[PDB]
Amino acid sequence: SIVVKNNIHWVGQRDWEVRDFHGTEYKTLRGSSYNSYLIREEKNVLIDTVDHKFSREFVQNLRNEIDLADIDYIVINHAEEDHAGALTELMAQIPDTPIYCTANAIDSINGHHHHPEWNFNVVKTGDTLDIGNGKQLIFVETPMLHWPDSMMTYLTGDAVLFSNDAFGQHYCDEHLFNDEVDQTELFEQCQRYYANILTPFSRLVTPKITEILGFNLPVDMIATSHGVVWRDNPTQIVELYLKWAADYQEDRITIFYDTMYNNTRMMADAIAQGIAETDPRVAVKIFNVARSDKNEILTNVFRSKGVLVGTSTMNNVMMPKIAGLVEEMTGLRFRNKRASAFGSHGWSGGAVDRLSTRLQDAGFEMSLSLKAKWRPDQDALKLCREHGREIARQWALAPL
Amino acid sequence: SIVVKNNIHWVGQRDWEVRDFHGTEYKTLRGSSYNSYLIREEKNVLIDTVDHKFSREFVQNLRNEIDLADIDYIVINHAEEDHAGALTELMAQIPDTPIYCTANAIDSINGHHHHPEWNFNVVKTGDTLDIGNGKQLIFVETPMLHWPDSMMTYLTGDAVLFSNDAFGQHYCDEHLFNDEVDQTELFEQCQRYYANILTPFSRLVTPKITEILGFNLPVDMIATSHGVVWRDNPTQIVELYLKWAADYQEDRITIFYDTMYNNTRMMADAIAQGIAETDPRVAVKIFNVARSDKNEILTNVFRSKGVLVGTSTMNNVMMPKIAGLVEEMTGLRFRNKRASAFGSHGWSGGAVDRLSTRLQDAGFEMSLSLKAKWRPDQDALKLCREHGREIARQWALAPL
Amino acid sequence: SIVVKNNIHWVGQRDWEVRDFHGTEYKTLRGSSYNSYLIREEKNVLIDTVDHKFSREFVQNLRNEIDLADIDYIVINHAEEDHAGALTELMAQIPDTPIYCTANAIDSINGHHHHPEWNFNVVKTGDTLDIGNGKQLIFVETPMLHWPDSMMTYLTGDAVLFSNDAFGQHYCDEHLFNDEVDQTELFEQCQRYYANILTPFSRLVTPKITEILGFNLPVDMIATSHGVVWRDNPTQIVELYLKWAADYQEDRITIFYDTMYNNTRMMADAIAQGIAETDPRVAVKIFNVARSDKNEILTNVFRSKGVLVGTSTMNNVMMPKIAGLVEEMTGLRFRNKRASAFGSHGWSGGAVDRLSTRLQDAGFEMSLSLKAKWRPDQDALKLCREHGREIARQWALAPL
Amino acid sequence: SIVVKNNIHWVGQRDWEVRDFHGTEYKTLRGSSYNSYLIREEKNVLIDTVDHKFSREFVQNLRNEIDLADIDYIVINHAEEDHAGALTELMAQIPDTPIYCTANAIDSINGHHHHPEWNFNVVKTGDTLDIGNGKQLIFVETPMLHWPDSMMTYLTGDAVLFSNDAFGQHYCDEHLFNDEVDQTELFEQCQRYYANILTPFSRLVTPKITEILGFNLPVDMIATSHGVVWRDNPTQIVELYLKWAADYQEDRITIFYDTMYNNTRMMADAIAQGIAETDPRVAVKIFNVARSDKNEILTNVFRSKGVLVGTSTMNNVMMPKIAGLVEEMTGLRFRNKRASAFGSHGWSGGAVDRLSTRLQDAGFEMSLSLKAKWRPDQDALKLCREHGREIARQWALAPL
Ligand SMILES: Cc1cc2nc3c(=O)[nH]c(=O)nc-3n(C[C@H](O)[C@H](O)[C@H](O)COP(=O)(O)O)c2cc1C
Ligand SMILES: Cc1cc2nc3c(=O)[nH]c(=O)nc-3n(C[C@H](O)[C@H](O)[C@H](O)COP(=O)(O)O)c2cc1C
Ligand SMILES: Cc1cc2nc3c(=O)[nH]c(=O)nc-3n(C[C@H](O)[C@H](O)[C@H](O)COP(=O)(O)O)c2cc1C
Ligand SMILES: Cc1cc2nc3c(=O)[nH]c(=O)nc-3n(C[C@H](O)[C@H](O)[C@H](O)COP(=O)(O)O)c2cc1C
Ligand SMILES: [Fe+3]
Ligand SMILES: [Fe+3]
Ligand SMILES: [Fe+3]
Ligand SMILES: [Fe+3]
Ligand SMILES: [Fe+3]
Ligand SMILES: [Fe+3]
Ligand SMILES: [Fe+3]
Ligand SMILES: [Fe+3]
Repeated sequence: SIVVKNNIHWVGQRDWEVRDFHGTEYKTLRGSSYNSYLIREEKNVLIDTVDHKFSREFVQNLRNEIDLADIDYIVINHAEEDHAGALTELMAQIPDTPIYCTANAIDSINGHHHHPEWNFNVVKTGDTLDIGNGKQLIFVETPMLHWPDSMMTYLTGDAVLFSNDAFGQHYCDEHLFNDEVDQTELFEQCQRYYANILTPFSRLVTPKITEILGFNLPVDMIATSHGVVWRDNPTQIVELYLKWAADYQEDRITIFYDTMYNNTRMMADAIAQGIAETDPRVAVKIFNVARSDKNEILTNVFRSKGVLVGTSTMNNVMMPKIAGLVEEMTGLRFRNKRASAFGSHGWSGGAVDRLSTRLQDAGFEMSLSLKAKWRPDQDALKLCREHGREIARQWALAPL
Repeated sequence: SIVVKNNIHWVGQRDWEVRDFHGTEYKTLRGSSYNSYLIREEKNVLIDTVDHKFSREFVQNLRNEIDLADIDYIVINHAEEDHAGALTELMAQIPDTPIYCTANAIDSINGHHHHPEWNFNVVKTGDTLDIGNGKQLIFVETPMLHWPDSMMTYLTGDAVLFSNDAFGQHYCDEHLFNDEVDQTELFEQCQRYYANILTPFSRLVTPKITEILGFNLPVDMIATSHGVVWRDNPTQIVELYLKWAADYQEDRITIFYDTMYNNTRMMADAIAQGIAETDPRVAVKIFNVARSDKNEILTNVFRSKGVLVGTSTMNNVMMPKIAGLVEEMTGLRFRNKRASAFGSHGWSGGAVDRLSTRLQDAGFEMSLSLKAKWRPDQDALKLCREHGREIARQWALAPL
Repeated sequence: SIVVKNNIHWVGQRDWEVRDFHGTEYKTLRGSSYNSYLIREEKNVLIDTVDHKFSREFVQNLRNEIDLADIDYIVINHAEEDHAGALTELMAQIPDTPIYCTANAIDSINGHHHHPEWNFNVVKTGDTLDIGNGKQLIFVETPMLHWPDSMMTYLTGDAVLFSNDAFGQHYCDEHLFNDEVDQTELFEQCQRYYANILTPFSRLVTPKITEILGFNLPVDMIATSHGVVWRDNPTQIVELYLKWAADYQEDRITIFYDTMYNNTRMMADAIAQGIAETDPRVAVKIFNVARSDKNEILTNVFRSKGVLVGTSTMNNVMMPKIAGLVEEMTGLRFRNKRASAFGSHGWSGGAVDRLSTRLQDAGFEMSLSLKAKWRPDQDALKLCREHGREIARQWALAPL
Repeated sequence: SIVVKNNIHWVGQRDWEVRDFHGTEYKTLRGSSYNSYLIREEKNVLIDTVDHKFSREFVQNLRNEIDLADIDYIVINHAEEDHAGALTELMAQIPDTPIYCTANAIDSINGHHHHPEWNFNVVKTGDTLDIGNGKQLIFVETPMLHWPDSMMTYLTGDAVLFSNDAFGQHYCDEHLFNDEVDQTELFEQCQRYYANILTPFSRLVTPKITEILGFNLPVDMIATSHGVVWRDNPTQIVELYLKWAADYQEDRITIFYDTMYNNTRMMADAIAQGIAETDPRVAVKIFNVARSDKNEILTNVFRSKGVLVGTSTMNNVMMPKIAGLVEEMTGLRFRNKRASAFGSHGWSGGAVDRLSTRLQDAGFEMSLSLKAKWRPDQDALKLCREHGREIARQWALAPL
């Protein structure tokens, strides 16, 4: 275990190997960690657990730290499998140990473990749990951030906010604190996490943070459920979350597509050229969805003021990877972004119009589409390049 | 080169390595071949070329077989990149050599090569091209089988049908003829090809074959553009195409899904059990679309009387791989098949209803959906197992 | 659960999703199953368990079949994680239940579970365990087939041989018996399993089967730990094991390589041509190790009389995937096979000689190597094709 | 095209999609570019070409910039396929155009293209080529940096060094110059390139740079063949090459392994713990070679003072991915690094000793190995953790 602060002990688990989260929809290229915390005052409190894969390691490591019978309270901020996966194994040893959680957590815990006989304690915002030595736990409900059962736990005196998933990131390192790791890699994992997971709940982020700030609770450290502990200027991640929640966008355009004979690819490259020579302010990224990291594409979409999506017509519909990606974007609900569909066709086409409509369904403000037949020649590439010019002028943040 | 029959020489190319066709939407697990043919009578005729990757090998191998200036006619049955990719390199050496093709082929050839100065000869069904020694080529238009430019070329006397893509398969072998290869692997590649490529054009297959049969043309061999040459009972593949085109289905049910915590997986397995114990006649296959070969899933769908598709609710929509697969099935237009959507959810759900509707859009006759919350317990698995029973009884080909 | 025969119940688990075994060194393209059996006579005996992934399901399904306290004996034929993974979870409920296994199994069970306080019973070949109703279990030691702890359990009366890994295969199907599944797929998975796993233990196969046959024990069914139960002509898989163990080879040559600019690939294709035109009897397979299924290559190697391995020179050594594959072949110990190293180089080369030596280390009888500089021209390809001729004539099983 | 400086025009090609170089041994996660340059003074000089994939685009784009007959000289700094792939297509239009290159380049050009009838001009260090307007090209031989044919071309007046592969990186961006792109991403791609490609030629780097500096030639820009053009403080990449060539290492330890039951993984994690609590200065990275990016592991190895490699015993040999990686490291020739082999075994083992020996063959100074049986218990993990302590104390750059 690792000492977080005073009697707060990190009893979590590092995961150097993990590459797949949420099925295969989240790629953790830099591993992850599952942070659990054991507070040892007059009362002994365990906060969250770890992933199911390390259930047996978690209990044994917990035994080495403390006798399991001496654990007074268990706090579950969130009942996902990567935080409550090792709960059943633990409760098999100490079944009478009370669990403090939200009302919705009772539904989610019993939903997976099927053990309603456990001693649950419903907590709501403002409720306190005394642990002795002048210290107490304060619970703060955060529904749909990013689950209905989600909440945070604050420890007075030590001024530590156990925020669970919030302000966390999938980043595995031997060092525990934020000032001990690579800042660039840390920022990348943080933004990647928010973009792919927390984007559709952005409307709830700012009012919830504003509510918490009103409590006037001092914050020395922010101990999340994933990655580093924020101890050096810990509110820096809170400020990033405030920026990212306000329909975040940079002067940036992301282009992604799928192609069978690179005809649409040629269109994509030509569009990008037109943009660059019209608006030097705009940063442009190009991706082949069949050949690229999906989460990286989505992170760029999150950072972009607008996107262009390319697809060829395949059996009168669009290419499935493009279709799948558009479906996911519809769930993420990007805001204040604009889009334009493009692609090549053989005869009757139809996929480009089909794509433009589904992009509109995803919440994008649509501009005119760009269509081309077979392989674009020199004249056709001019029209594609011209299309990029028109997009740049329309989506300009400022004149010229 | 290899002797097909008499003065017919296979001057094509084997591809032991190829794994990706049509971007990444067709997996060739057993490689492929690109069959080109050189007929040497009084006239010298080249029929089709090969993939663009082997353009330089093709011309050189062609030089070793014959002086390029001695090539009298070039026949293009189909102007795709895996058949007309090496055309530009070839025509760069013999630009005055006439090209015989369909009217639509002029649009597709010029669409990729951008060389309209070539000497094109529009051919239609019934047209002949004499090559001497009492032999002639007969052209047969086959629009939308599977491209608008598609046609077949028949050689009299030798009774050889150059069918291009039709009756072909992606199967690489040192032996050229069908009776020289593994029959099981051959059948698998044939059915895989039809299911993933030719399914939406099934309505055009039977009338076109019936039209060709009316010509009363003897068939000794069928020389396709991919895989083996059919010489031993060559009409066996024609009969398979007739069977596969008639909205083909077996007493079979395919179940596929994507899952994040295996909750939907548990539902899938429970459904399958209910089916097996209700209708022993039904063959059941189960796939995880994130962990399986996509084309294999589609081949099973093609063979199935009905399917069940599973997805969890992710950001109020369905999982993208399921969405992508449903989009592709909408293009393939499966017929006389039935479907049922299922999956697990956390709170409000909605993905299952969303999936059922899109399956209906794909042409499936929909049965009732199956929904479950979180991880299915013993009682919940009973309902899933019961759902499989109801599906089996409804989709029964015969009573009991 | 499923009735195997009389009071024998299959209480195992199907795995439709599994694709990776032994890390990533075995690909199960058709899933797998983990077969556990519950015999209910006067005594109740459980034979083996399942993979750790389905541990909670295994125990729960076992409860639905019988009260856990009514389980009299537990038989562990083999203590691997895919057979003894759910042991700890089970023994946590019934710790006093005796375990019957080999002496080496005590080391392997305690090696993973760390529960030496369990009540182990060492069994040896010929030892019996009465279960009532005139029936008894007979244990047969099979060390290094394929583990030191490996054994088989025979049930008298019902004449059922519980062979564990032996005669098994990774094949998932809703039907349990061999006469109920696809015979071609069954054969493929059986041979694939033997080639990649049981090849180095081939010398031990024949004497052990001969020893078992000497017991004159009637065999009605063979219940393995993976895949189908052999009930219809169960000795068919025994004869296959006898054939495969005798340094199995067909008139077949497998060629595999890795390449950076397809120079070595061009050599590979030319070699294959030389073989085919010299010995038409020989079947030839070509693989790119970077683009193919590794286990399929090894299955072909197992079936081949000889192989040719290709590599280019990379930093004065060979390409890593070739190095890795040769290392694995060194462990598999193929017998009575011949080999030839080939490949392209830029200047000083050396990788081909390095490869030839390591192939000799793997047990292959080496023929002359083939070297070429850069991209092989027409003259160079003649030498490559000529090399295939020389190899074909040398490795001929019969003249011409 | 893009203006580099004055009459120097970038006529290269961006590659947003490329992910595989040298077969599959180099992963370009951020794409790449192929830089070609057209100098238009009194004479017109083309410097290098692009990859074969963009050959038709290269020639066409070149036509749009200038009439091909007006091209006076062609300079080939390096005849690899990603620099000379489009040479044949170009020379097919202007065969009489002279080619300036090293003596070894004649062998490498003719080795691939097979056109020795081309007009080659052998150049050596110090040789000049006048292009008018007071400007001239100066050639500098750089054999085995990183090919025998490799050289650089310097343009007087404009003070531009065409370094080809040297100082380049695989990084695709719409902006051409180094001060216009993300500095962190640029540094990562630069170091990644050197570590995986230029490491074994490090002994040649420093003397060659020293030789060039002796020429006292002003360097305003460095135009490479891959990635950005260095115009803003161009000597920053030169200093990095000087640092990286001097047997570069940081206070860092990289641990990588392959595992079948995570037994070796448990050992790896325990070792890392022992190191971290013994020497807090040391940075530790852990990788599973079957689940990680191979090039990233090698970049970490390059940056590390020492490594620990893990493998289990599989058929009396080591796991193939470990074998393959060690083979590649043997070619890369890392210097002044130390190593320790570890891993789990079932009975007789042997793979750990086998690995330790091959690590010694790769040039690592070996410390004692670490062996464990089956799954490491609490006592075994103590020894593993203790091993990390012993390694940390031994490999310390400074006391404590
Ligand atoms: C499998 C397949 C299906 C196709 N279906 C259609 C279609 O339904 N309508 C159409 O106009 N073109 C169709 N085409 C032609 C392509 O749209 C055309 O080749 C396009 O220009 C190539 O796009 P890409 O290279 O950018 O992927 C199809 C092509 C293929 C290979
Ligand atoms: C990223 C993510 C998004 C989710 N979105 C929703 C949602 O929008 N509505 C809902 O009811 N449940 C949602 N859930 C909960 C899952 O649907 C629930 O855990 C389900 O039972 C698990 O399905 P599976 O394990 O079969 O994939 C979400 C879960 C995750 C991980
Ligand atoms: C990264 C790299 C390293 C190389 N190292 C060597 C070498 O050490 N010795 C040599 O003779 N050639 C070397 N070469 C040249 C190749 O061996 C040569 O290009 C070969 O003909 C190509 O083989 P392939 O296309 O079959 O992969 C190297 C090439 C590359 C790209
Ligand atoms: C396919 C296979 C082959 C094995 N071969 C050997 C062997 O030759 N010698 C040995 O001592 N153990 C052998 N073992 C046992 C492993 O070394 C043992 O399970 C080890 O502790 C697991 O290592 P890992 O989980 O780190 O991969 C083998 C295991 C498997 C699955
Ligand atoms: Fe979560
Ligand atoms: Fe989480
Ligand atoms: Fe086609
Ligand atoms: Fe085709
Ligand atoms: Fe086993
Ligand atoms: Fe097994
Ligand atoms: Fe190079
Ligand atoms: Fe290069």
